[PDB]
Amino acid sequence: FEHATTVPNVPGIPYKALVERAGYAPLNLEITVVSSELTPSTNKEYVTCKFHTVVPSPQVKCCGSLECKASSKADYTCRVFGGVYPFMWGGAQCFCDSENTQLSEAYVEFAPDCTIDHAVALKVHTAALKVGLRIVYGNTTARLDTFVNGVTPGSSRDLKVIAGPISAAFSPFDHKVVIRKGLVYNYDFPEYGAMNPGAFGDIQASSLDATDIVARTDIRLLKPSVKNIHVPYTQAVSGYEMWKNNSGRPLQETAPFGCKIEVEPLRATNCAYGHIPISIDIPDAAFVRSSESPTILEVSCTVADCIYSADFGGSLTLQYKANREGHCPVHSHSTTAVLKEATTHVTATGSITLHFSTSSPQANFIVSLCGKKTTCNAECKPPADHIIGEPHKVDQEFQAAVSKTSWNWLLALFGGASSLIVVGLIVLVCSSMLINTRR
Amino acid sequence: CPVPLAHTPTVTKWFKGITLHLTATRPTLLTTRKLGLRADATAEWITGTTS
Repeated sequence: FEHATTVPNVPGIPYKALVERAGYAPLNLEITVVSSELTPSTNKEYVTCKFHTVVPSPQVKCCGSLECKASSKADYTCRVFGGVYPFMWGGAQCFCDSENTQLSEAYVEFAPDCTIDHAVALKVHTAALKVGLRIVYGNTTARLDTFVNGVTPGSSRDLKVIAGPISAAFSPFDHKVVIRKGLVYNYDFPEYGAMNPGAFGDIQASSLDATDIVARTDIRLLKPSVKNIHVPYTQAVSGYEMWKNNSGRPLQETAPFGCKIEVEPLRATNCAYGHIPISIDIPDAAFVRSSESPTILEVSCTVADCIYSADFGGSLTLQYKANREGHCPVHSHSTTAVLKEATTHVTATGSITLHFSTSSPQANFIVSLCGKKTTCNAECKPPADHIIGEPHKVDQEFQAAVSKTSWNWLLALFGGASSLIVVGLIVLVCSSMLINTRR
Repeated sequence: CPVPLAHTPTVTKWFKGITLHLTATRPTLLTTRKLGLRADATAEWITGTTS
């Protein structure tokens, strides 16, 4: 037998439903989302870190000239200066006070500490949401991992299920992402090759060992003024470090919907948002026909004190009369009240106490026992606490969210005006008919 | 590496709201976020005792 439903995607909250197959006895169905994993598809644009500004040992053409070559280092920078006449600890280094050129050379490579200290730039696309479900029907309680897309079926032992598509697609990752040492950030890093000095991603490469590293750090060489040989240079600060300081908080503290971010691969677990349509083919073997199940004769509902809170702050009692000892399923046929227990051992005659939670100020909801329906009427007080360590297990609607006292006052106040305008129209019509008849 | 564990905060509840009394001899990070459409993410380094 195939059943369709729409389960709220809130990990840690059972959802209960009843399947009433006409031939068979009613069966319970409680569904829990044990875990979710929203994982996107990503491609690595580049990696970046602190550049090491390496400066090759300078060469001098002692009484001649030199020309700047065209190398393929990262941010490669070469200049030639005129007569320098350098000196060393050994002493003078050349024999021409003029035309004693020097060639200044500098470029960058990855710092030796970049192996651990580096950042990866990724792009994300549409993310596919995968869910692990624990689903119980009657006694069976198998689990299963499935993809929530509306197409791919999550075949289990025999329980077949299709889920989705998600009611509202959502992705915590913006279009561009950066992942550094576990932490995730949403930074619109500049594209590959578009290095700008002094900002994030000033040096980029396809991989740590890749030799085609490209960078633009605005390095510039100056004329050596002191007569000791040395090459001076000034360069913008490492934009990688600038970003590290101005990073802001990571996404583990900023992703919405209470989502716990994890890496390797990039993913978003336990993310509570939207509704998941689930269609499930429960096998008929677990079904039991009503000729063998106990059909109860008479049940009534008496509700104790109740309170509307996330916790199970409501209690009630069922006085029942049935025809056999068995395992009838109990259920709530309202969206604003959910019971705790599902199956109760039922006798020929007796009573059962149950717990429930509601969101509505009044419990005005139908309880069903093995198909027999009875209306519970109650009046739940406001909760005494202010904060709980549990999530609210049931949504709060509008219709069953105002007490019948308020409802009666509102309906009286509106019905007064409605009846008054109706009576006024009727009076005008009647006056016209009386004038016409006695004219 | 070992890292310290801050003094456990004292939580005072109130209607749609909480109050953390905090004590931290050294700068401790406090990070809060909502579980809805808007993160409303907040970060603050706190020293001393405050609310």
